[PDB]
Amino acid sequence: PGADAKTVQDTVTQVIEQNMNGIDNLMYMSSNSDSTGTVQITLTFESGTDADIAQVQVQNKLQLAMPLLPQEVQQQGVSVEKSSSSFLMVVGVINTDGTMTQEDISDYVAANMKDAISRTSGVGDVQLFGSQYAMRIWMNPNEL
Amino acid sequence: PGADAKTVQDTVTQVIEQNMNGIDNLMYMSSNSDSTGTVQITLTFESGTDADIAQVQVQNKLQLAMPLLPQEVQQQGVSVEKSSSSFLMVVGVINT
Amino acid sequence: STEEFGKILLKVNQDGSRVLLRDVAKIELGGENYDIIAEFNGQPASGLGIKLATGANALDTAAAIRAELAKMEPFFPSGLKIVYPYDTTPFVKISI
Amino acid sequence: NKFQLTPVDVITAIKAQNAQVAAGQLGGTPPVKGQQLNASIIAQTRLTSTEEFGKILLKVNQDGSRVLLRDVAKIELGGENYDIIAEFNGQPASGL
Amino acid sequence: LGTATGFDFELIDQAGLGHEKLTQARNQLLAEAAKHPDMLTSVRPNGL
Amino acid sequence: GSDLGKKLLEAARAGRDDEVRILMANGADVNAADVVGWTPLHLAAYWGHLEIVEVLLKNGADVNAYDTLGSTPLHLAAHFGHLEIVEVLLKNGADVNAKDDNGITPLHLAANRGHLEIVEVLLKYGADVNAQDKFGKTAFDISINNGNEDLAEILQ
Amino acid sequence: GKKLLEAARAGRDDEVRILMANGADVNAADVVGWTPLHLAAYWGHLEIVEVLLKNGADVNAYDTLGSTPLHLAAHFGHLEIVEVLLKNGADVNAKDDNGITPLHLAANRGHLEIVEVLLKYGADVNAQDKFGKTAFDISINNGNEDLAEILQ
Amino acid sequence: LPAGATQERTQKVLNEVTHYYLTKEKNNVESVFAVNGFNFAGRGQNTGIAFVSLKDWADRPGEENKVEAITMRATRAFSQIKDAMVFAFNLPAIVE
Amino acid sequence: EDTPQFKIDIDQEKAQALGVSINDINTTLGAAWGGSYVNDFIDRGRVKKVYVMSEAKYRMLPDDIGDWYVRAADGQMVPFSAFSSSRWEYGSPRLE
Amino acid sequence: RYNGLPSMEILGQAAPGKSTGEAMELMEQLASKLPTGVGYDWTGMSYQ
Repeated sequence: PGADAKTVQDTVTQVIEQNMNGIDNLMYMSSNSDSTGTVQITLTFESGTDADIAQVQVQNKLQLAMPLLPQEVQQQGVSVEKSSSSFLMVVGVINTDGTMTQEDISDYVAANMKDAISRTSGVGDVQLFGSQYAMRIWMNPNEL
Repeated sequence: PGADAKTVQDTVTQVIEQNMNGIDNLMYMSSNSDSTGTVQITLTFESGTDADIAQVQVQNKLQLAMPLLPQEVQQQGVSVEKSSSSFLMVVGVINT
Repeated sequence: STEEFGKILLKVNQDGSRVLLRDVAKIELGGENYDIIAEFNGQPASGLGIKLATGANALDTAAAIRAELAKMEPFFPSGLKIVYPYDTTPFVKISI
Repeated sequence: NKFQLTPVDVITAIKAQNAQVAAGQLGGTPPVKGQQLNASIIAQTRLTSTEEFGKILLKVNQDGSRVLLRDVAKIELGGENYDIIAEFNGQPASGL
Repeated sequence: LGTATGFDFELIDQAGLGHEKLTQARNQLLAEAAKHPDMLTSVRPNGL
Repeated sequence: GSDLGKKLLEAARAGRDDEVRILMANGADVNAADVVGWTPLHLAAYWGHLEIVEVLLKNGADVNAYDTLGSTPLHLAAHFGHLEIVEVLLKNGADVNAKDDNGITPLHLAANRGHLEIVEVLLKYGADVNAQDKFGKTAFDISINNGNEDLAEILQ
Repeated sequence: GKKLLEAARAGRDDEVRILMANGADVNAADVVGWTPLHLAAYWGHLEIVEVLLKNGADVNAYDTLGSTPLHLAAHFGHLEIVEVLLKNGADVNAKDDNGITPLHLAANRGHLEIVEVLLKYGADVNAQDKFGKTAFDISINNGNEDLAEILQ
Repeated sequence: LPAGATQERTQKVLNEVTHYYLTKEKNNVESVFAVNGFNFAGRGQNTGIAFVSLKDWADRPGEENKVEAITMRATRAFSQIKDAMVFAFNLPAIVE
Repeated sequence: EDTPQFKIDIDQEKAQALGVSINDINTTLGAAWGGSYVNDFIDRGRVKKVYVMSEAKYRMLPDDIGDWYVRAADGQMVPFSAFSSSRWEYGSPRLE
Repeated sequence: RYNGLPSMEILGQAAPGKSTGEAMELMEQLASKLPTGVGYDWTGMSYQ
């Protein structure tokens, strides 16, 4: 959170990448480290590989790197996922009055609909188009 | 150790349940959080799911969720096992 | 609640006055982050983009989602309504 | 000892001056509507050279003189372990 | 497998009501089940 | 402290209006307390069972009865926001300035949870607005700290 | 009209010429106040710098923090540019908001040939940055022995 | 969008993109679910993507109303948008 | 492509004189302009995050950096301007 | 908790001579009249 591409690369992405070895049917690896604060390492396997096991191995190596990652990065929880890259579908959610703002709806979708779609067998990845609520403390430097 | 049912649920049970995604062949997931400090969470899979695979998937997610739990809980650890209510036998050991 | 956060006591002054979190910041409920914002047909939206697990069945999976979603509808707040803006599946079905 | 320092102080310095900081940005979301500038804020980065580590400031005494890391240690690139040496036909080598 | 003729039921908080409200909906469902001893018998809470 | 006493305890906290009536006909205890000193009056007050409270109070129940921690049923009613139960207790003799072991009055608790209607009623029955807890706080204090503008007006 | 800022940066030499010939402001400034001269200096396009300078680019253009294109070439070791800018007018004693001379910048980054060129054009060696450090102070603390002695 | 643009800038485009589908291709396009804040490739603040579902194959008779024509026509038009890269394209048979 | 970046240099000597902690600098700079995830809270029975950060209006402009104070060990508040310095430079937003 | 949300488990059997799908159907029917925000699911043997 609040980190730049270089800080993310040299503090996470590289550390992870360096623990990736002895992983069967691995054709290649690619990663992006970016300015939102985000890494996205994609290990791609020989066609025919058991995805379940490719996940188990990758994650195994990753557990080695994990405590070398910074607390904040751990605390956001890192994911490991075995999905296709493309979107299968986008499930859109609106409010046909105007009793709920865009923020409001996103929080609904997140705390009420997402987890269960996330747990549905077949569902590689769920991207929330928006953000779940958080208790925001917005500081003022003068008062501080 | 020393937690009430709510403390357990709200610092541990929810965080774990919240991270149980991407696992394959789930049917349902139930959990109880009690006054003794203990939570159990039971994920129950389709008939014919490889229990080894199901168990590793569940644990791989728990692993990832681990840094989100309180100190004193990662310290105690969180065990992930297969559910089998079948004992071959029970050996009692008493002092007379 | 926000009310409860605002009430947290940063320090008690030399004179005895209280400094509260509300006295140095705007407590408010709002996003984890503010990078993603959707509209549906011009109108304020949210939603979830769904990627099919490796090897999993497109059509079968889609079905499971519509089934889970349908369990959610009855408990929606007033006005809340699901729409179907992008879906790779119905072409498959229709074309077969 | 001449500078009244321990390995501990050396470590602290290295942790504080060989840091890589998430610093934020200018014009980050959520922005004040009408902001024109979006740029990342870069703070400290990881040191890259033997010299940069030499400059690490351990302390400054009352008289104004500055005690650097190089004033208490030799500073070079050298392996993590010096335990393993290989020769090839008795000539210096490394290998896999 | 427990009991044939036996059922296993989950009451669920689908809107953030909390414990007190859920205990209440439970109470209501139990009481309104006790008023059909010809279909429902021994309908009980599993928890404490 | 008896077969029916405990039975009554059960019935009041769950609000089985009828079972109470019967036990009342049967002479079940109105001073039956559990391990924390709660009588069926406390139980009915905490849980908001108006009929029972009225019933128990007719049968000589102690309205200023008090838990091992000094708290009377009025507290529990005021704190948990049952206007009707508060009025009854008060009308039936309740002490409006009763202080639990921490010095906390029923005014205090209503103030904290911001049940203003309850506050007025307690005020109307002459609650000492100046009374203060062990930490020395008034119900006005509770109000300004919580930032209840409306409530602090009343408490002036 | 600031296709010029872009083309400077991008280092496209004709594209700078053609938009220079079509009128576009030599002193066009991006959100941080960099001119196409700032850009060309930082990216080290010597050819662009000359052209912009022919058409009367403000050689001492300042950015929101107050650094000049001279400040950049010094810090980044583009020697030819340091010369060209210095010739064409550049305040060699310039200070950004932190009290930072191009000498300070070239000093800290151990670009010694540039230190001399700045020195030749009369750079104040006793110039203190906002912290009171001189270019010598920098070299002594960077432990650069060559540079240190060159500053006397 | 170019380097260091903002939500506002991006949204403005998204609006023009959304606008185009809603006004010019109303005879063909059912929905436009558009997001500000990512796009397949990048993920920033100068980034955006738009999911677009068409009305059924029946109410789109002929080559001109099928996707290849629509997306070429959309992309062509979108090129006239000042200071951005706006592409409309069909997703292929095998995504891989 | 690369974009302007705001680089702040924390003067280790100046900080060390005033008595300001480098930990304090970096956290202050970082929480305010970047956001920090403090802990969790419960919002209508679900666990969610608490975030601390600067109100949009105090993290919009390069001039705002000097408005943030950190407390030195002697109790004095010290502006970020007493111990830092700034320049624009170009970094990448997306390293491959 | 059950599938993520707070819950309360309820047991019971079909009365003498009734089927479980009957007792279930009633529970299902009886549950519909519960306060808004309250839902219900069938777990265990009942799920199956």
